[PDB]
Amino acid sequence: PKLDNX
Amino acid sequence: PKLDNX
Amino acid sequence: SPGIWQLDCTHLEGKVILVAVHVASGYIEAEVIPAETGQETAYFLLKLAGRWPVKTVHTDNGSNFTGATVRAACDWAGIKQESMNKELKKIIGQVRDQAEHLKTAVQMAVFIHNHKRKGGGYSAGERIVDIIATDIQ
Amino acid sequence: SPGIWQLDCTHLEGKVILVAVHVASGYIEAEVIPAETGQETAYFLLKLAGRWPVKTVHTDNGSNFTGATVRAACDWAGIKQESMNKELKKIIGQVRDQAEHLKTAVQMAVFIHNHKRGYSAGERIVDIIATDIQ
Ligand SMILES: [Cl-]
Ligand SMILES: [Cl-]
Repeated sequence: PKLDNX
Repeated sequence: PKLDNX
Repeated sequence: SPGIWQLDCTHLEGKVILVAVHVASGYIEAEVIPAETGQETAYFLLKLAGRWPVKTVHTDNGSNFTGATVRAACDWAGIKQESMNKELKKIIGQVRDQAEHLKTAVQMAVFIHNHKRKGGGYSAGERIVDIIATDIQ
Repeated sequence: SPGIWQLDCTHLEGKVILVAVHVASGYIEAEVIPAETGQETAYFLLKLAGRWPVKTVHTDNGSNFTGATVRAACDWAGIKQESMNKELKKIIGQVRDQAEHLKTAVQMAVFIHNHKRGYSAGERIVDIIATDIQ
């Protein structure tokens, strides 16, 4: 759910 | 013995 | 055109090197990354985008671009989505025994490539600053 | 002067960030590194030196500068040896929740820092070095 991951 | 190591 | 970079990958010693070329100047940024994945590509792009005014990247459009992560970095950073791999490899092979680790030889090769003066010739490093400076003012 | 950089370290979340500031412009390059060692410091410097025309780096002269490897890289690269952590940390804390990994937040912060505008730091450093080229 983050920019780099998920 | 190299730039980065030894 | 001062904002346009080309990103490719190249391989040596079983490792992945990303090469960003500023097309107008020939300046390069390159680094060994641990794997040719969206995440590592997006990290490398986000780094580049913080250092130069990157408007458009042209990539090879392969596997590491079909996912979320590069697109997320490029959106955030406002980026729109070789002989050079061969040249860089040539320089890397000239400095390779000076360094234990490939990554060090890569950054020596980037240094060489960017500071080499092909004559009152300019280096790639001087070319990129002059092209972007001209664009700014 | 256009070739002068200052290299400092800063710490967040148990990790090491090297921050290189181009003194005339305020432009930064910063990265998380695995450990504050000579080798990782020399790598970071060799990278910086290939991207900008680095003539002198002012460091804190601490433990990662007493050995061989930074001096070998500065020799090779032709670099002589001899506020910002706070601002970067501020930016980092503003973007931190956007990224899982600290390193990503650091580079977002560098991007913000260098592009924030009536010139940004990124514009300043290229104008200072272009003016130097003659
Ligand atoms: Cl690629
Ligand atoms: Cl340090």
